[PDB]
Amino acid sequence: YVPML
Amino acid sequence: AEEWYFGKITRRESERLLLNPENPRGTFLVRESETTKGAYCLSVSDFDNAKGLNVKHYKIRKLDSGGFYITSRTQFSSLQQLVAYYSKHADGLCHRLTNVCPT
Repeated sequence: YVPML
Repeated sequence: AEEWYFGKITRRESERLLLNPENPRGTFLVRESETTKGAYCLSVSDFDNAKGLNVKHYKIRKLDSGGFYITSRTQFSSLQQLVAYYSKHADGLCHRLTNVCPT
């Protein structure tokens, strides 16, 4: 997973 | 819009499906998250002129207040509204959503 806030 | 909802498939299998060379960049599917129970995942094929074909995975979280979101500031009232939205604007994603992954 792309760490998105 | 259901065709893009693949339910319970593993990360491994989504990557096998999406990394088909014949899929245009931005081919996607939505599946349940393997590792975060209750979350979904938006899996998208992408191209880097270095990595080449690769797949990005975006965890879709559900607010307790009900909504869905990938980034905190843009929430959706359903997965189908979220798919319609990112099919029009990439808005933080590697690429806009284009084809639904075959099968």
